Amino acid sequence: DLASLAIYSFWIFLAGLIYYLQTENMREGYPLENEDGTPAANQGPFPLPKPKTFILPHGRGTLTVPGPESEDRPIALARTAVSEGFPHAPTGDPMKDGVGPASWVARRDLPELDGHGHNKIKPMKAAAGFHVSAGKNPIGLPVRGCDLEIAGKVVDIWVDIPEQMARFLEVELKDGSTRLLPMQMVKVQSNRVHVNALSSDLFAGIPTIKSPTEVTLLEEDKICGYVAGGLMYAAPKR
Amino acid sequence: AEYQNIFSQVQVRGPADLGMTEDVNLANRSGVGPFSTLLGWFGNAQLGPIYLGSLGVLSLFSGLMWFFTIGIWFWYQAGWNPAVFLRDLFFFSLEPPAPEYGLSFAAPLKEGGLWLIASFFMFVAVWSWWGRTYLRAQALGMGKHTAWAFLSAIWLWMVHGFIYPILEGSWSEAVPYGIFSHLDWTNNFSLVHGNLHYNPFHGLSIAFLYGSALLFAMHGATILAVSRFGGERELEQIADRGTAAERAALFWRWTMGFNATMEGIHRWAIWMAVLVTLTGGIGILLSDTVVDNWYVWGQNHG
Amino acid sequence: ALLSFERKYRVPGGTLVGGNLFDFWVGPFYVGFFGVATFFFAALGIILIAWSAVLQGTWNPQLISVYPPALEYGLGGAPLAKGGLWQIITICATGAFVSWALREVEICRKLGIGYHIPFAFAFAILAYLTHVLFRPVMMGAWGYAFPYGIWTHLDWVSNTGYTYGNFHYNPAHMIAISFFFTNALALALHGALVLSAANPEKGKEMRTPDHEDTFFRDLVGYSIGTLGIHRLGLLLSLSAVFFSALCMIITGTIWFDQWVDWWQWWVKLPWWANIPGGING
Ligand code: BCL
Ligand code: BCL
Ligand code: BCL
Ligand code: BCL
Ligand SMILES: CC[C@H]1c2cc3[nH]c4c(c3C)C(=O)[C@H](C(=O)OC)c4c3nc(cc4[nH]c(cc(n2)[C@@H]1C)c(C(C)=O)c4C)[C@@H](C)[C@@H]3CCC(=O)OC/C=C(\C)CCC[C@H](C)CCC[C@H](C)CCCC(C)C
Ligand SMILES: CC[C@H]1c2cc3[nH]c4c(c3C)C(=O)[C@H](C(=O)OC)c4c3nc(cc4[nH]c(cc(n2)[C@@H]1C)c(C(C)=O)c4C)[C@@H](C)[C@@H]3CCC(=O)OC/C=C(\C)CCC[C@H](C)CCC[C@H](C)CCCC(C)C
Ligand SMILES: [Fe+3]
Ligand SMILES: [Mn+2]
Repeated sequence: DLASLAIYSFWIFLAGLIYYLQTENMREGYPLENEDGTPAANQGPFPLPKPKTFILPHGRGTLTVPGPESEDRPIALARTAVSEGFPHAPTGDPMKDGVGPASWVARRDLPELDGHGHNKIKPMKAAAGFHVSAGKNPIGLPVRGCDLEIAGKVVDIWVDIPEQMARFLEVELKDGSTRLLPMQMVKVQSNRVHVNALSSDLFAGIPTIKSPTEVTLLEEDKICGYVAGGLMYAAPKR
Repeated sequence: AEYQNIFSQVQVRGPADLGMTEDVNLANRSGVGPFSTLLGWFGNAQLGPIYLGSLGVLSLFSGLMWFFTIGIWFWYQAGWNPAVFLRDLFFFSLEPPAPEYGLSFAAPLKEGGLWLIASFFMFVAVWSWWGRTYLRAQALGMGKHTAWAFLSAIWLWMVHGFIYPILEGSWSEAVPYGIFSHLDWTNNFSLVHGNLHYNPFHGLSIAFLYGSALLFAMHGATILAVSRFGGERELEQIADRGTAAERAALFWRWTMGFNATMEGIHRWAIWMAVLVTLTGGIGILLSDTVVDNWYVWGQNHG
Repeated sequence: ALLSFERKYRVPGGTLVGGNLFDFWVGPFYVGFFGVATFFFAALGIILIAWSAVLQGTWNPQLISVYPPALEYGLGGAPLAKGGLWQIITICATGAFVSWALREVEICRKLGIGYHIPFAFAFAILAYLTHVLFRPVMMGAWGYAFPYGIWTHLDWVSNTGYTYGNFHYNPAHMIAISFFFTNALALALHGALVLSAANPEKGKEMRTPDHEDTFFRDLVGYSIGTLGIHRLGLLLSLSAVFFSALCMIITGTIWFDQWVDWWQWWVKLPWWANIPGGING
């Protein structure tokens, strides 16, 4: 009958959607690599879709995926075992090295733009008409690490001009230089900012920015990432 | 304990971003509204502006008439008595016209003819409205995705109160504007065609509705644990993957045997849901006209 | 066996228990102690699901099913066949959602991200528990829970609801329904947007998180903005489910009568309670 028909035919329609879906989700990461980075034997049942092209904005070019996969950097990791699927020891210092939780990616050394073409992320003191409009303002407030020691203080907040939102806290260290911290990784309080992730002494390690009035995508990752990694490598002091 | 970026900890404001512009006609743009310090703990604090084209008016205009026509009659039943109105607010109901009238436009005001009026407006206000979301998307040279997804509903809506009703010969088969009444209308329709737990396009719709609450529950929990990596910016991760999407990835693939992408996950979703009202529009569309009892057909499959 | 960028991550650690012992992979599947556990429980489960299909005398799945201990047993032990299994099969089902939650945790620790996920998940756990552990113990009888079966649990729902007539009236169950509706309207959009920003009309440059915003605003005069939406979602759902679990823990324990009745309290309000006309006068 018309109802049996329709219920099968949908199944078919449903299978095919699954396909389309599954594939579409491989334009990155694929193809799989063996534990030495050489292509993999079994690529599964699903094929690499035919490449599609993103016309980036503000003449910054084009993106085409699937694309030629490149880590574009050194991985201080080595096997801890003979057969596959094991951990991969960090030859040295995972923080500095950029591995594991701290890992950071090679994203363009350019900053995110808004839709007008001017820097998306700016630092307050240069953000025209941008003020704290509610909540406990952290400016001037002292930064305390996970070991409970002071490490610098807050001198400015960087904000997502368009989404009028707060993503960072320029921190002035003991040696007059500043480090950016990830809002989402701080815990502003009444009398202090508290960073669980890092201890006083690593605050320095936080990578730096070349420009003091902008931050490149690539730059954000390195920071946050480093920051993150703190959660597990900074634990013997927290 | 840590920051769950569920609510921000500090708010910040700057002037009003009157929004991009492209082909959009800024003349029909409205003036900006005020900033709430409320929504601000959750999302933006900026209210407005709003684009009210000719369509924006139409749709909204019929929108009220519709909503109003229902008011008048609720006022009629309450005998123009306020307290009543407030008491029986839920039991009131503008029912469709009677089975005898079938699909005719003669029905006397008090019996269907006022229900027709009201529908007439609702159509117009729903279609004109859809339409707007087209143009707006066009004025933004953007993907008619939205305009399409919405259609998916209009679907179920269209069957629920026009298609299905035209296929069973009478206006008395449609739903009535009422708070408890329609509730029941559903229940009855369940019993009037075997049990709906059986109608499979319904077993299915369940799946997706449910499914959308499974998926969305994920995507959000996720995006949120990887914001500390500027992940909320799904757009710019797409174009230049970050550790955000990488990490978003490997968690799921080290969890459930696979993974999506930043563009991709957005297509799952979109469907996962567009399908609730799709499978549906079918399910209902079939019961009665093509299948008078669903239990039965659960035995024969025809 | 790995994604193009998978290696720089697979470091050691993240274990809540057992140290490195079970710290390793298998296929793109993480493992850990809890990986194992959910294996132990899962299997043990799938097995007692096979014994009741023989004790039931059939291998058709739609037919297979295992039932709770009948009212007569109460809140104690029951012969395998009549509830007994249903009881251990629940135990397993439980230990495996839980395990499955913890493993997720270890993952959030090796990958060093948020606990938003397993946290979230803990809710559907709850929802489950209510069903097979909470409501029953208060109503004093395992039997009240549902039957693990492909259609039998459906009938478990069909009758349980109607025990209180139309269930639409249980108000907590109206709430729950709203969210399960908006939520979905949400995802509906997020997905239409993101994708209508990301795959512009042919011939143009990707759009911007700025364009997204302008849309809505010009559409419904407001934007919740990209972080919020993704927050909204988490809530729309967890709630939608918070409430369900609620309207069930109340049905049979504190309200057991006709649901549709409940609603008299409102119409039976002193002031208007008497007045003639309308639908209740
Ligand atoms: C919520 C209130 C009721 C209930 C009401 C309904 C109603 C009403 C309907 C269903 C339907 C379904 N329910 Mg139910 N269901 C309940 C509790 C459960 C539990 C549980 C562990 O408590 C489970 C596993 C299920 C499972 C299911 C699916 C088999 C089916 C829905 C597909 C779907 O959308 O999935 C959402 C999730 C996914 C798609 C993810 C993929 C996972 C799949 C679905 C897992 C299947 C597991 C299989 C049943 C168990 C295998 C275990 C063996 C040991 C290997 N329900 C409670 C008691 N359920 C629908 C149906 O009958 O469809 C034909 C339907 O209409
Ligand atoms: C007791 C009755 C029956 C039953 C009878 C039915 C019936 C009958 C129907 C459903 C339908 C549905 N049922 Mg059921 N259902 C039962 C039990 C269940 C159970 C369960 C766990 O027991 C579940 C999960 C479901 C789930 C579902 C959904 C999958 C599906 C509705 C999707 C939706 O969101 O539509 C809602 C979405 C919309 C209405 C979108 C369109 C939006 C419109 C156009 C907007 C209008 C706006 C207005 C003009 C503006 C208002 C605001 C202004 C500011 C004024 N049912 C029981 C057993 N169910 C529906 C379906 O299609 O099934 C196949 C349906 O007809
Ligand atoms: C598909 C299955 C059934 C069905 C099954 C159910 C079930 C089951 C439930 C509801 C519930 C609701 N249904 Mg229904 N519903 C159907 C068809 C409709 C139609 C229509 C024109 O066909 C409309 C307007 C509605 C409207 C509504 C809401 C009043 C209420 C849900 C709130 C919500 O989640 O909002 C989400 C809303 C948005 C995202 C949009 C924003 C709009 C705001 C909230 C204003 C809404 C105003 C309301 C529509 C006014 C009604 C009075 C008018 C005079 C008519 N339903 C079909 C026939 N409906 C729930 C309830 O308990 O309600 C009390 C509920 O449990
Ligand atoms: C006549 C019947 C009544 C009615 C009676 C009931 C009753 C009775 C109940 C509901 C419940 C629900 N009803 Mg109802 N309901 C009716 C009509 C409706 C309508 C409608 C449009 O008419 C709708 C939308 C709904 C909607 C809903 C949902 C909100 C809710 C179930 C979701 C949930 O939280 O599950 C909870 C989710 C879970 C338990 C799943 C958690 C996941 C588990 C742990 C994992 C399983 C894994 C699997 C086994 C393995 C996968 C691995 C494989 C390898 C793939 N009902 C009618 C009027 N409804 C239920 C509720 O509130 O429940 C709390 C409930 O008990
Ligand atoms: C899978 C399908 C999901 C879905 C999708 C969906 N819904 C959608 C869309 C999509 C993709 C839209 O694009 C459209 C939308 O605009 O969304 C924001 C919409 C929409 N989904 C809606 C509802 C809705 N969707 C639902 C569900 C779903 N929608 C599914 C979950 C449900 C439920 C509960 O299941 C509901 C109630 C509408 C709000 C909206 C479409 C609006 C519409 O059709 O409007 C007609 C016009 C009116 C009703 C106008 C009048 C409104 C008021 C009565 C005005 C009176 C007061 C005002 C203050 C007066 C001001 C006067 C001035 C003179 C000052
Ligand atoms: C807001 C609540 C919503 C929600 C959220 C949610 N679900 C989640 C998560 C979250 C946040 C996860 O993190 C987790 C996940 O990792 O998903 C990819 C998950 C998940 N949600 C799942 C299912 C699921 N969620 C559902 C619903 C929902 N999930 C809600 C809509 C439903 C429905 C619609 O009822 C189902 C079926 C799983 C696929 C997955 C978690 C994976 C998991 O738990 O794996 C271990 C599995 C086993 C050990 C299975 C065997 C168990 C026993 C040994 C035997 C079987 C016994 C059982 C009683 C049989 C029932 C038979 C029925 C026919 C009666
Ligand atoms: Fe998203
Ligand atoms: Mn009929």
